[PDB]
Formats: sequence, structure tokens, C-alpha cells
Amino acid sequence: CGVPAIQPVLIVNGEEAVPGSWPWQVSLQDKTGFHFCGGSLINENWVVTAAHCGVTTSDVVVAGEFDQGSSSEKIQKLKIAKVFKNSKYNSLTINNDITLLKLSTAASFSQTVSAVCLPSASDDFAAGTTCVTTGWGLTRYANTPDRLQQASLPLLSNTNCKKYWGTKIKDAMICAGASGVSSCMGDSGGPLVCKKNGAWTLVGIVSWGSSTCSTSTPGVYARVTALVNWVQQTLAAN
Amino acid sequence: RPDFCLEPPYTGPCVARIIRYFYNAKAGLCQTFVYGGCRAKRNNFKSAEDCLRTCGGA
Repeated sequence: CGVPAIQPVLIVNGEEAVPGSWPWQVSLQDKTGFHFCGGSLINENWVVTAAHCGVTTSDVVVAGEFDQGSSSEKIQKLKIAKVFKNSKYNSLTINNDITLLKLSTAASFSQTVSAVCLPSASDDFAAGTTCVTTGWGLTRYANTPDRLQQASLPLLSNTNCKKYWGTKIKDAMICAGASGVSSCMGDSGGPLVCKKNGAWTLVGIVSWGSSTCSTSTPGVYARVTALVNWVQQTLAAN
Repeated sequence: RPDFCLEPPYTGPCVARIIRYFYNAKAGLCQTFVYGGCRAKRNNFKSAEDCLRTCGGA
């Protein structure tokens, strides 16, 4: 996990990613192929995304995709067998914004399709750490870009994030950005990864932020460390 | 019809790309818009039928 077969070379103001350099990135689409959210593969049978994306078993997980405008590109359209929404998700405060998707048929890992590592509940990723977020969300606050995008951004301390968002920032949230880039419509559920001993680890899940996708305001993500115990328990019981 | 039918569509703070319907009083019909996934206002429906039955004629 966390080691791309194809090394990446480093969303508003982001840049085009190297084809297949973020193998855990999946696209969540409806029965017609309409992209509504991103997601991250944590192993061959499970995808982790945001609770607010409202995924159902009628939706599909598309893995190994780079250019959504390419009908030739080889991808994997995985059916969803069951959806596990964290019962703690607060539809009012948006806290505990995480959902797990169990695939009907396992994904066939390869050079362009693999898993991201999960952190330990006790991991501490310091403010200032340069992480990365990826997705097919809008590049300007408007249709989604065809090719997967990426952006490097810094994690922010809770104190610094609150200087802007105040008490809307809850215990299962972590902020990053306000550095010239911003997540935007279509990026939700996607990953915010940072290196842990060299392996890309899921530190956040794109959740919410500026109503205008401003690049000078903190982006908010679901804090995976505060939710990974729930993830592990869900896996073990299913 | 309820007055919430006269409010413009609200995407919200979340960043998903979910197709929803809202009633456009100026045109007299329900149209699609992109919803962020959280904190929906009431002029936001999962189907065009729901929207017309609730806001039609507003």
C-alpha cells in the first residue's frame, strides 16, 4: 500500500497528474457514468469515501482511470455490494464524514490500480507537512476536467484553521490548504495523502470548504486518524 | 406553493457533484443543478417529479 508502480511528479490551480500515478484514486459514478465523487482503494475489496457523497449500491466504482473523456482507456467498472455509512456522521455539522464501500467483485490490482495505506489512530501528522490531494473536481468555480488533477498543499494546525472557520471545525476534521489551491465540486470523497516512512498514507478525505472554492481559505477534510478505528472494525466484521 | 420554492438553488459547502432538481419560478419548471452533498435547502429534490409536485406553479 502507498507505493505507486508509476511515480507521481509534483481542484483549483492544481495540475495534471502523471497517468496512473495515483493508483488508489477511483471515480464514483451513477449508473450512467456520471462522476459525482472521488474515492480511495484501501484493499482489493474496499473503497473509502465521504459520507455526504450519498453512495448507494446502484452506483459504481471506476478504478484505473485517468482520462474520463477517453472511451478507449482501459478501466475497471466495479459494482458495489454494500455501503457502510458511519452512523456517527452528523448531517448538520458534517462531522465524522466517512463511508466505506464493499465491492461485489474484487478489483484486479495492477500498475495503475492499487491501495493507499491507512494511518494508525495514534499517528501525528504535523502542521506544515506538505501533503497531496487528487481528483476530477472543477478546476474553476463549469464542467469537470477530463484528466485527473493533483495539488500539493500544507496541513494546517487546528488553531490556524479555526482562525477562519471557528467552531465549525469539529474533532473528526482536519484542514489543509489556503495556499493557492482548493478542492472543488467533484473532488469530495477523494484522498489527501502525506508520506509516512515513504509510503503515501490517507490523512484526510475531501469533505467541505469555501462556497466559492477560494484558494486562500482552509479546505476541510475528514480526519482519518480519528476514524480509522471505525474503518478497521467495519472491515473485520465484514 | 411554499416560499422556499422561490429560492435560487443552493450548492452548499460540501464538494461533491450531485445532480438535484430545483424549481425555477422564472421559467415555471424544475431544472437541474449541482448539489455539494450537505446542508441542502428545501428547493432541492431527488427527482423532477418530486419537485413539480411540491413547487409546480410557484
